Amino acid sequence: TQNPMVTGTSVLGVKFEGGVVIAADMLGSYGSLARFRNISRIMRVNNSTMLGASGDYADFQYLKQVLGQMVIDEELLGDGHSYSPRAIHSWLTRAMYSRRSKMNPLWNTMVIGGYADGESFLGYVDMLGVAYEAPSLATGYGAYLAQPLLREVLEKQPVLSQTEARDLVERCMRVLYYRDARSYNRFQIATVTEKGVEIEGPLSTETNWDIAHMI
Amino acid sequence: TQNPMVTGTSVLGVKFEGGVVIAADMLGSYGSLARFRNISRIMRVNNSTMLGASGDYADFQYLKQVLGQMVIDEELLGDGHSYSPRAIHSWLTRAMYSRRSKMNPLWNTMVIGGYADGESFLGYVDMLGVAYEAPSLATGYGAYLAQPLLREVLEKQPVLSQTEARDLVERCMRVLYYRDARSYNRFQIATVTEKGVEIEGPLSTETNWDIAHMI
Amino acid sequence: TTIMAVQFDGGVVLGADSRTTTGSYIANRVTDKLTPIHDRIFCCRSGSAADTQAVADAVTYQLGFHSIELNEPPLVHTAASLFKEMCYRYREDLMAGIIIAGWDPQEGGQVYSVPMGGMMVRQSFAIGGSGSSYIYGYVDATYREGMTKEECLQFTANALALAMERDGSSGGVIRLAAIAESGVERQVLLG
Amino acid sequence: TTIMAVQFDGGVVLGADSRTTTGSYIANRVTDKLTPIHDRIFCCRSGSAADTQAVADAVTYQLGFHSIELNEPPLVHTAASLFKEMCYRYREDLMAGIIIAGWDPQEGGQVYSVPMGGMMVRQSFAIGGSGSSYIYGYVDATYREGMTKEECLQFTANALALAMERDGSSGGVIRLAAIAESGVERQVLLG
Amino acid sequence: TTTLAFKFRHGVIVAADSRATAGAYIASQTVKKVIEINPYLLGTMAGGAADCSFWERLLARQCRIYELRNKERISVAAASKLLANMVYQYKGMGLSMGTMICGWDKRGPGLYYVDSEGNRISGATFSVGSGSVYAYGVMDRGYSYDLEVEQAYDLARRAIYQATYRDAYSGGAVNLYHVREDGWIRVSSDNVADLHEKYSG
Amino acid sequence: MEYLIGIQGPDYVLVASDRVAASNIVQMKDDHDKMFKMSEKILLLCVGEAGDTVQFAEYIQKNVQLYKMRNGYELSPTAAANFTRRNLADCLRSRTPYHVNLLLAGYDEHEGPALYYMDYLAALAKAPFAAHGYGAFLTLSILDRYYTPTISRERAVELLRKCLEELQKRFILNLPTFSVRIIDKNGIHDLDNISFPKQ
Amino acid sequence: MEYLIGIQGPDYVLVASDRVAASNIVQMKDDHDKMFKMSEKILLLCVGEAGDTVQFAEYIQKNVQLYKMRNGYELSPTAAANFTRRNLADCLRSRTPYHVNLLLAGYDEHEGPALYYMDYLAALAKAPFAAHGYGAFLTLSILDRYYTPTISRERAVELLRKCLEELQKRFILNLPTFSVRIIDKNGIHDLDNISFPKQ
Amino acid sequence: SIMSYNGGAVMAMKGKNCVAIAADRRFGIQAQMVTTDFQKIFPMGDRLYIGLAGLATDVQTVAQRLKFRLNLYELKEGRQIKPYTLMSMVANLLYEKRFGPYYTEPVIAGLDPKTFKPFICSLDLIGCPMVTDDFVVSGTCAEQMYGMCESLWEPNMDPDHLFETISQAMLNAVDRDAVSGMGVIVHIIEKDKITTRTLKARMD
Amino acid sequence: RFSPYVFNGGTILAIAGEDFAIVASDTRLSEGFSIHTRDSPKCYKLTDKTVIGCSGFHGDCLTLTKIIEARLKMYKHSNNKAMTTGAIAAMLSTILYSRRFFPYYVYNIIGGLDEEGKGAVYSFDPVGSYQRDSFKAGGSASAMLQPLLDNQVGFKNMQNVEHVPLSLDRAMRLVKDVFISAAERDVYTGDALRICIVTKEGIREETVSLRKD
Amino acid sequence: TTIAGVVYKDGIVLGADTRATEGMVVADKNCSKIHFISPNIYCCGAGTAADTDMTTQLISSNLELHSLSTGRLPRVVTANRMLKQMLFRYQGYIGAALVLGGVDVTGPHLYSIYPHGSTDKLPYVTMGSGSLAAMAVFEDKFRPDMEEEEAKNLVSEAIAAGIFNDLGSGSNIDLCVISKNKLDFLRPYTVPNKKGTRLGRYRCEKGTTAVLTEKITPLE
Repeated sequence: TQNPMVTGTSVLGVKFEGGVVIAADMLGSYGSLARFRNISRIMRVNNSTMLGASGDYADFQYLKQVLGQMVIDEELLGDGHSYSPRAIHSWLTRAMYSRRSKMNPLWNTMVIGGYADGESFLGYVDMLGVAYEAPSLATGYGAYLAQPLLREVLEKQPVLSQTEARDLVERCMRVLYYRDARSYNRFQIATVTEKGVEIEGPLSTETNWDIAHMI
Repeated sequence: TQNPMVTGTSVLGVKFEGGVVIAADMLGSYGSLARFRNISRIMRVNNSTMLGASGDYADFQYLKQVLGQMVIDEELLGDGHSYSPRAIHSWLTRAMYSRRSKMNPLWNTMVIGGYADGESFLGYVDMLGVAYEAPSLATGYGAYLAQPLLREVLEKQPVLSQTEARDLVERCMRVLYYRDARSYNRFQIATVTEKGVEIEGPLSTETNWDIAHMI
Repeated sequence: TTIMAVQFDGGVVLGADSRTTTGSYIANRVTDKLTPIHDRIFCCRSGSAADTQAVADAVTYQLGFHSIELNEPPLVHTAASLFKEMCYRYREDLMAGIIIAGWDPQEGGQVYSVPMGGMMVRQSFAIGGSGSSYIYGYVDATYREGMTKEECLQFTANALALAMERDGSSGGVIRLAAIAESGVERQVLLG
Repeated sequence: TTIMAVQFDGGVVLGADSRTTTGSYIANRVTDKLTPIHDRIFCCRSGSAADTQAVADAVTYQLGFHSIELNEPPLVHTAASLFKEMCYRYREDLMAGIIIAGWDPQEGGQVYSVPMGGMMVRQSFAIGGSGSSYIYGYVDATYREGMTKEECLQFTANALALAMERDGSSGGVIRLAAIAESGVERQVLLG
Repeated sequence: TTTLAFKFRHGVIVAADSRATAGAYIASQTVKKVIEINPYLLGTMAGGAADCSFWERLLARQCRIYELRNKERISVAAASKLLANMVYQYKGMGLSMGTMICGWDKRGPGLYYVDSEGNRISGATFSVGSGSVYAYGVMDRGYSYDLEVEQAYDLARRAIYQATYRDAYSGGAVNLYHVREDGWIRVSSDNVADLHEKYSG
Repeated sequence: MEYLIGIQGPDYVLVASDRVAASNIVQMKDDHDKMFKMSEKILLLCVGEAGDTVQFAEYIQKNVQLYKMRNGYELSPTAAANFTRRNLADCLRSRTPYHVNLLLAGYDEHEGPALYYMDYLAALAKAPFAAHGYGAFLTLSILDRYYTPTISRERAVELLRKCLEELQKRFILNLPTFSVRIIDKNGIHDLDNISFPKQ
Repeated sequence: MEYLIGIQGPDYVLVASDRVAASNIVQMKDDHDKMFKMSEKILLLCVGEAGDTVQFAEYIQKNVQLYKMRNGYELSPTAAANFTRRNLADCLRSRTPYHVNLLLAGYDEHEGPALYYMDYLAALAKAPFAAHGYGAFLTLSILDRYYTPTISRERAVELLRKCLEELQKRFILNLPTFSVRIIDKNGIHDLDNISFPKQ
Repeated sequence: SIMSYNGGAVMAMKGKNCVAIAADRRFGIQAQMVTTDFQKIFPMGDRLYIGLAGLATDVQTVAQRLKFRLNLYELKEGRQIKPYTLMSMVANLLYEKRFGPYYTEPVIAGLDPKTFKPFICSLDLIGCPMVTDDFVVSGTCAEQMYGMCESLWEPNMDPDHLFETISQAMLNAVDRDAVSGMGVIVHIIEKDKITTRTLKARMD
Repeated sequence: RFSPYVFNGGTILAIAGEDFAIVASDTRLSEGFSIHTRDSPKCYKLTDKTVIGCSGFHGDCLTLTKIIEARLKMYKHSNNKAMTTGAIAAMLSTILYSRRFFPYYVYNIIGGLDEEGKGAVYSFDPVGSYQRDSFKAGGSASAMLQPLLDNQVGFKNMQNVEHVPLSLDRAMRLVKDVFISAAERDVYTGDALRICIVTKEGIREETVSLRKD
Repeated sequence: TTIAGVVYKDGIVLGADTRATEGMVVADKNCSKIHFISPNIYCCGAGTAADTDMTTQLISSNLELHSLSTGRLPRVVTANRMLKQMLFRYQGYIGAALVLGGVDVTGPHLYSIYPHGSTDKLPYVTMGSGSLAAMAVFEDKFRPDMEEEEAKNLVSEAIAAGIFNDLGSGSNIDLCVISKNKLDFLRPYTVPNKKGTRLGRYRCEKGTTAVLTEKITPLE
């Protein structure tokens, strides 16, 4: 991929006590035109791991196709083994690194959240094969905008409950609505626990415009 | 002018027995967007000569401003002298040639029609200062499209009456509506005689689409 | 070039202009921009002419061979899947604006969108082409859930006529098609 | 950026979004895109920010000095003539999308258009900006000759809200202004 | 294009061809490439047609005024220097000029070389042109300071003939001037096709 | 840049080259040899790029020797010259073209002496004298002046000395020494080396 | 390309240049002079572009002579050198820059001998020896090897001959002749011309 | 251009029962000549020749590949080749190098092997054949050769006036060209015999 | 972006006679792959003994012609006489060189009578170098006309042909035949042929049609 | 280069011109631009002259192979499908602009083919450089289901409009009339451009050219 046609935008993610919560919006902008304003950008992998992505969307449907097959292919064995969320983060790294070495990359930036064996997991994957783990992640402009709000709380308080974490994302999703030209006031929140993967519906934000009456 | 923003299109013109008839449409296209669909592109100079133009329209309003002043400045003398249509064709040539020599040209292509002393006049002016006379003229794509229809009649019959000439333009304006991507179904016809300059209103064409039922 | 697709309760309604241009000259004054694939599935194409003609013949070859094996009428989602495979694989080589619509026995009317990238999405209504940006704010202020067939024929006719009036690459004549369980009603309109 | 101007029987109605962006980042969340020149003449500006601020201060200096000499209220056509002189002369240097509207004692309501080229034309209604192409087919199917003032405030509010929903460089909050013989009614709207 | 000039005991010999091309197309065969400045100065045309024609005519306009004011002819080193300063003001603007200045002086014979780059140099033998390097071989093998008059005529006429043979941009006739103490004198002008029968035997 | 010369006689071929192997300012080697004995009556002179001279000309060198051992007799100088032209033209429209300039000197028992010319675009020519390099411009008009088809081998060495001293006079490169061969009915004979006391 | 050399002694300055005025292959003039007597104890050596050498150095030549006629006494070699640097640096940021390389040789009655170095970017330096051109690379390490600050003028001509013969050996250009000056308490004296019998 | 790297000129002209063909002799790199005996006209059987012009590499290369295909043709068939058959053979050889093309433009002239009928044609550098009835030309100095042949050609000419026409056409057109000259050779063939003459041209 | 030149075609021919001069040109004005007009002669009567032709970029041909006609009047009120043929050729070289760094794209040939009553032809280049010749052909079809006139007028490459000078009537049919052969092979040539003849009795004009394709 | 076609009430009339140029010099005064395909199908060529020649012979070879194996008359849609699928594989490198026409069992069919592989079925088409001038005559003077001589008059008028535009021809307007049973092919249908006569004496002498070396070789 040399020219991303239909792109998404920033994706957030943060650990908490016993799970990982991830949010992203529902917009398929084409340049500046917000052409596809009802799409899903979060894929529920089997029961513990969970994927959201940014960048080109046609490339995202390709990885949605390939990862969908690999999960089915292990469940048909029935040997009691599944892919850990760290294993998906390992496989996806080698897929991206091999793809840029042919100089024909996949224009994406992906966030992998997972909860297995009582342990949360939150991983980053770049287009160029740069991958790491962190207690809080943000892609796009959210690495410039929402990322300082995430780190200030986690340094002042290292662990978070579920209601604290979910409330904190809605604040950061509000701020991205004010100052990102590719944002949209309709997003969805996905959350892994030990109970499984759950995806909330098309939520919305609440804006303030009292400074408009000022000069 | 290096980049023409708002442009017109082809302008026709043909002599007849005792006058010159000129037609052009009423469209102000911006690239492919037909942004200004009600404008006039034919200027009535004093009583004998008459001007239509193509190319950039903001440059046309400049020459509409300057020529408008020169005609007023001679009428205030009251010495019984006026500019002949050949004199306007001479002046406008030197204005265009001097302008390209500074490498800052006027993006136009202009057709001057005039009737004085029992003689018709029909002159061409290029952006680069190329000027000539002809019994029939066409700018734009009309030099490729409507010009062979003009020359076939004038070689088979050198003189034309007024009803023959006016009918012949409406045929050529019809053909430009079929196969020009910047055309528009609303045009106006201006005509000089010994009675003066007369400009007809926003006329329209009549199209045929019987070949659409064919495969 | 402007193409149009609206589903309703019975089936779908398609529509397009003609005016195949080349630069600023109209090469073809009247053009079938909509193309049959199977008896119930059409597509309307945009972008490069020689590319989209080559793709639509390949999908008709593959889908037409595929239904004779199953001895079943094909799914509309199956047809939209085949355009996605050719466009995503041969991206950086093609400029295709395919919209697939048609009636299905399992699912009724459906409308799918395959833009130049290679993605696929189902929509209630879909437009495309060069002159699609102009009627783009008219269409969602005028759209209303739960139309009849005759309203959708009136809806797309007024929708295409605004871009055809305005866009220089669009215009010509309006070609419409209504696909339902009964048959295919194709008509040529001007107004 | 999307700007709007509609005349009616009494006077004119103006309107714009805010969202001054820079690349893909919004620098200014709320912005007065419409600017007073005299007591009855406004303009709404588009294109480069630093260019159109510099032009509007020069025209206000020239027109404000010009009316004190005549001891008369200025004409709207006089104000639109001054923008044409600066834009045509300093073309290849500026990117200005000026629309001039306002009430006049001699002529009532008027709307003029000065695009990036430097030409000037009077229109019944005029739009402009980057997100102007999207509502561009909505506006001429919805426009109707002989509106009242309250219809035009309803007309431009629905017209701007479609581009503000859609265009990424547009949105924010709606600023409106009604200019008539009586006064100037400015209001800030969201909906 | 091929010119040459050399000085010896009895003055200066100037010779040149007469072919002017335009790309691969021959414009003419009768181009006078030796510009007669004065009855006592000669200049050549090598590289650029109107450039060598204009500035040497402007030099001839200049030396006449010097003669009227000072009641004396200009020296050869002076006329070479005035042409060098006029061209140097247009350095880099794309002039082509490679001429030579010939003439008798109070110091004796005079031979200077002038470029469009500003290479004002003196010397004894020079050869300028596209086929110039074909002339340096045959001339320097036969050159002596103590040549006779008729011997030096045969040397320069041979040297242009060998240059027009190998080079493609050189042909036409072969002009030949002789600079004497009183003034220059035209010697002859021979066609190459006539010299081909003479030299082959 | 470097120099070759090809004086052809009635029953002999006189060839000479230079002995310089410079590197961009300095002159690394002053006794370099550019002469390749293809056979007992055929020489080969090669001027070109830094690597393409040794790689190409040794490929022709060992391939003509294969013809001798396998058939038992020697190639003619005409066929040996016309085999080399086939190898550049085939290897021209490829990712690896050779950029060398050649000239061939041979003696035949049936056809007498022969001289051939070769461009880097692989064009053959049958010439009574030839030269390569930048010094080819200054010198071949001298050789065009005093050439006689019925010339003796003593005059040819003298005409070679006239041809080289003007290259000592008006040529910017140094070029002090010049190796000389001669080919006749007997074989390749080496004449004495030509050097120059300048001043 | 062409060559300059600057051996400085305890009470003398030994300078030498070459005599070549070539044109792109051929060597048009072999007795060219690059030495400019600014005054009775100051020389000037100029190496650069085709036109900028004669135009600039004669501008300095006639301008120092104006100082002599108007004041009645002569410039020092220090001030004369430091006036030239002012003229390049002013004329550098302009549409007409001069591209020449200079070195200055002077004798003072109060300060003894002096040698200065000049770049085309107008940088001054006070050096015990200097050189310009491509031959400056090969030769100045020889001159760095055998230099002694207390050296006699007979050894300096001998050290100059060592410095030039290796440029005759491993330098691609021809350069046969070399003109030599010397400056002492009396004035500019011309030593004999240096030429080379090569082989 | 690459066609202007070595120069060249080939002309053919049809007579009454005979046909003539001519070419120059100069070989040289862009401005420096090398020799004056470069062959550009090659015999392909009896009463049928071919002329080549353009890049001197592809002149010698195509003339050897075409001779390779001709001798295999005239052994699988006992007959000789017809002139139309050679034109179809050459156009096949040029079009195979469609995107790596040889830089030459051939000219074919000859008689019928059975009857007396003359034949002339010329091809492009990718193999578009073109038969005429009066003359064909190729080379760098093409426009000079059109100006002479449009004025001097007559319909039915004996071998005497055919020789004088193509001589005056080649001598006057090539002397106006810079990179062509140094002698002109002329083949005039007919049913009974083949005449080869060389003309007295300007050697400058 | 904006380029200040364009090519318009045309072909100019001049022949210096013994006591006459003939200047001829076609009347086709073209651009690219179009025909602007079929009636645009390139001849211009400067004086009663001098005709100029102008080819190349047509916008410079209209400008340069009007500059020359102004300076003819400036000579005459300052010197009480008309310019000669050789004086105009000397003046034009200064005018063309005056825009050396933004040149006229015009090829010029001046034909006319000298002060002795003989023909004189001066050819030019776009920068202003000139020489006196006996015949020149300028324009687009210049390469198709020079080799033929060398054969007929100059008698080059001919053996045992005497040199009779060109009469007036023989020179007319040479001009009429070279343009028929030129109109077959050149695309920028046709539709008419305007011929001007300068003698000691005035200037005659004559028009011969050509093929119209 | 100007080619055009039309569909009248019974068949198809094709038209072309007779000039091939190189640069801006007329190389050929008579070039056949209407190519044979089958005894019912013909094709007009425009663009690169060698690319149209080699393409129109390959498809004419395969349809002769196909129809002789089938045993019946070919179809125009078969020739369309071969051409548009060949040219798409070369990505428009082969510059060929074609007008395809013929009469099948189904009736007359006219196509226009662009060098990238886009095809159109139309009642009348024009291709080539002078196509804009010829489309003027069609769009002014076409009516459906014309007669025989009415159609031949229209195409000969439309080609002549391109000839008196630039890059026309040394005019020999060609016509190929294809009907259900009768096939016509007319090379000199109209010759409007006549070269004027030569009015000069060009006396050549047997011996006015010097010869250095003669050579005689007999034959049999």
